[PDB]
Amino acid sequence: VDKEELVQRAKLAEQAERYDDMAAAMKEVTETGVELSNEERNLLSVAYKNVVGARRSSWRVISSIEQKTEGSERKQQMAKEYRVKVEKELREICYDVLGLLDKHLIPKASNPESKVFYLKMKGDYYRYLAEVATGETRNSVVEDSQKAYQDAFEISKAKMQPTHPIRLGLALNFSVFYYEILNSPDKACQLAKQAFDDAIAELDTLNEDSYKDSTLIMQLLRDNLTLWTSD
Amino acid sequence: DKEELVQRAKLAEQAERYDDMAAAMKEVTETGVELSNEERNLLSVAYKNVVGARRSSWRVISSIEQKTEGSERKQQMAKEYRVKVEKELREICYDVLGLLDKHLIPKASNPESKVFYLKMKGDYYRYLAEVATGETRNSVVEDSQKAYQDAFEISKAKMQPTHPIRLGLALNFSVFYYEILNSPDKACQLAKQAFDDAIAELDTLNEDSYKDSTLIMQLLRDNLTLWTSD
Amino acid sequence: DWEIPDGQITVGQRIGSGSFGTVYKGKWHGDVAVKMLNVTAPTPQQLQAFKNEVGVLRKTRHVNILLFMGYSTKPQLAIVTQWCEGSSLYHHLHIIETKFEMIKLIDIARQTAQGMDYLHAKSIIHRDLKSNNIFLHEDLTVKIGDFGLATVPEVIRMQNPYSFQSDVYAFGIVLYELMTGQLPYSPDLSKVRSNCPKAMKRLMAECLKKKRDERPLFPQILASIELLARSLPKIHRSASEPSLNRAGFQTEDFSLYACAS
Amino acid sequence: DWEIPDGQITVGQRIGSGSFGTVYKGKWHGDVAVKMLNVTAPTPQQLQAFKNEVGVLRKTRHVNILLFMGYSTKPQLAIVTQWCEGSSLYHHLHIIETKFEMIKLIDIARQTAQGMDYLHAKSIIHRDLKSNNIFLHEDLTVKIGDFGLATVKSRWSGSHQFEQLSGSILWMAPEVIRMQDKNPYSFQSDVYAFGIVLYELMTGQLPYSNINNRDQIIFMVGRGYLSPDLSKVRSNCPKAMKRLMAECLKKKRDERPLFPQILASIELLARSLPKIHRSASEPSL
Repeated sequence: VDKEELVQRAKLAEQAERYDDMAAAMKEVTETGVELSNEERNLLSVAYKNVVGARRSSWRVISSIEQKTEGSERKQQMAKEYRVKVEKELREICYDVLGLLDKHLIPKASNPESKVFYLKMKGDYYRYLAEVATGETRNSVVEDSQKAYQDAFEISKAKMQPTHPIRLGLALNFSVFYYEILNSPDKACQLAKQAFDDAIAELDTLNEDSYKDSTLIMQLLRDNLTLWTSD
Repeated sequence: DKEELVQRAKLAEQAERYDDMAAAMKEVTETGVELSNEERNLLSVAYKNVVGARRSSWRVISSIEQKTEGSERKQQMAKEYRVKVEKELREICYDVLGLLDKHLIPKASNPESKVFYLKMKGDYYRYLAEVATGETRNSVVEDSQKAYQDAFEISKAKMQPTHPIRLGLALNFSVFYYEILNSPDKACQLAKQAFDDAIAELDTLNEDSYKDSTLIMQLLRDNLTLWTSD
Repeated sequence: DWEIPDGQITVGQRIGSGSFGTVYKGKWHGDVAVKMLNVTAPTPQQLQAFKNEVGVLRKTRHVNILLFMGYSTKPQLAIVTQWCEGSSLYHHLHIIETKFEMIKLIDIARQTAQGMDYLHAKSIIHRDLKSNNIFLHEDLTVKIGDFGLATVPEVIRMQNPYSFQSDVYAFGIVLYELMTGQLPYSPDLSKVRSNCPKAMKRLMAECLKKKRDERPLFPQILASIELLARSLPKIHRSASEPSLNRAGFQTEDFSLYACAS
Repeated sequence: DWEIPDGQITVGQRIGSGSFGTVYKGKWHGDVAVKMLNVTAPTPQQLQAFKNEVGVLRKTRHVNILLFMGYSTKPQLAIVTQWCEGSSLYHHLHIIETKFEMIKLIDIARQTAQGMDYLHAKSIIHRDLKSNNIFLHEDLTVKIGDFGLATVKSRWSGSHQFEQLSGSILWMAPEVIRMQDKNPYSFQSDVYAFGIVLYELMTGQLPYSNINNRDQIIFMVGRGYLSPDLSKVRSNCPKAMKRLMAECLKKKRDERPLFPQILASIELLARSLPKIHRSASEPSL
């Protein structure tokens, strides 16, 4: 079976901890992508979250250093010249991800659970592209994500659980949008508090493993909110 | 040009992207410098991390291929991936090795520094000797000790019996004999001849800075217990 | 001279009540604990029990001893200890039953036999040691505390029936408890340990004996455990000369205890 | 009486012998340290220095101060302190360059104040405070030592100068520049050295950065032309901690606040920020 040999080569490349040679071989199940099941769906998510996750974490350290100008030296343009060298493969590591979504995964997904998953991840890689955008690109890519987030809501408001962790994670994710892109904590506080209270209410009949990870993000909503009420 | 070229990898040091850190350091070495201790230290943190990222994936891939006794397809699925790291791992070291022997070891003049690359010279040979197989294994193992003993002899004509390069050579020397050659009888001989050479020193003075050297000295006594537990 | 004036101790929440007295979670210059006696009518034994008890704790100043801070009797009689940031050892092995590692499970048994050796050097009889007052600050160090009845098989025979050699009959029961994790009731044959030592099987057996005269003295229980430390292996693989910490600072950093230029 | 009889302490490795601190390593009852006299003969200044410092470490029992264990006098005058593993604060700032969170930047700044009042409630002048005499115990709780110039309330026994040769130029009071007949060390003159620590702690920089030597410094400490420029503060300094250090390192020596006040302000910052400045995202499984 051509599928399982393509997932076994990508189920051990994260166990061996080398994601770049998994990201370039986890996308290959989409080329024959009849139906992505959820048990290998998030295998693609863990890959692409960690591949760019090293770069943007490397990106923030370089921006922290370049604005530490020490007055203005005659060398830090090379720090700015090195700064572009991260941004060059920042744009080349995301374009396939959003690129492979709308071509294959979104126009085959029959369940709305998949539809909110793929559209959220569709919206996400503009956000990591929002802070690196820095110009008129900043005021063009974020509305693409905004409607991608806004398309993500209706399939989650109706047609999803009040405590589904993808829906809870979405408003968790989308709360982080508005502050460091659109600069409005009042939208951010008012978006977070609702689903925060909507899921603490009726914690009765859910099993504890769904209660487990959802508390790992509901408490992440608290430490997110307390930064916002402080400013 | 030259000093800013050092600054490129030093910027990448805290940036935690070691691959470009390694590529910047070899590029300044084309000129004949006899590089100082602010630059030659940077390659050891670089190239141990480029190797060690591959090597720590070798140690789990060679584990997980033996962790199953099932289908031969999934078994041969591991062996095709276990060579991709292995073919990667060798090509890193010759970049180091072909650099240092062609110009840098002949430019390694001073015996406070000429001992230092000779430590690193045979050390990557051991890295190949963990993985290289067949008659290729025997042709570097005999080249490891040949690249080790001509450094340990300079440790007799070296300056201080507590100098951390002289310690770290012996810690690299003894770890060879147990792991690769599999000679546990000569294993504890090198550590005892090196630890007790040092603990009898450091009695009059340690005015030279030495907190780096004492953590090497704890490492010597640490791994000796499992070497003696058999 | 550690009399502090009345009206200083912001007292707090009650931690346990029983035969020892009572304990609040105080706060004076950072959070402290206070061994309070709730009574106000001073019984003539506690006219005498209090004045000798602070005569004990006025001298002990060491790491593994729970640091004596202060005392007062003017609004009410109590003493001010330190406030360890952790649970007891009775807590770790019975209540929550936390499994541990053998390279450290005896490295608290170095540090309870370390700290009680400071007691006998000052010639202080503990007389009431159990596991229930062995405290673990930050889970790294081990503090000894709450030794109130402490005067500066004779207990279960009433044959004072206490000496230096009278707590080591109980000190074996401390280190036995680490091995098997269950309190007895001759706890020897149950000693199947993970690393399974022999000297620990010996030194447990060479303290809990019946013949009370031939109990071993204490500084050969520090020295015969520090010897046993170096034969329990620290690492599970060989190591190499690590990625060196070349940073410009390489000396031993003496400047806590002296000046710098 | 903790006069330690000779033979109990077992001296091991040397650590440092520079500016009068001949510190060593011991092994009595767990690892301890020992400071001994350099010369074999104590002069009338050396014996007086030991005969107050054995008393000033008698008087301090608090966790966030350096412990005291004993003193020996038969072979040479030794002082048995504690042995704190870890690293200094000055090494943590400008040598290893550890990027400190602003949460654990004040629990360092609280516990150097919540323990220094125990020197002031027991009325000790920590006469020579620097930013490197603070020390961390396994990087989580702090310990302060170096009582090498520590004095008690000395209105009953007069003292001479015995000063003006130290490395404490970057934390030096203007009263220290004056050197009056009344002793310029005071409780009010102690918070200024606490203040320049807090500037050097919070902004993560070295105090009085633009300085070639001490030629321009000491002219302008007590005159009114050198000042700690706290406006080069860090990116996230909350408004209380931004404001106390304004009135802390005052030039007016009586305007500076009392020490139980400067604990009482920083204990109000309990609810400040639970998490980091980075607002979190969804987790990776």
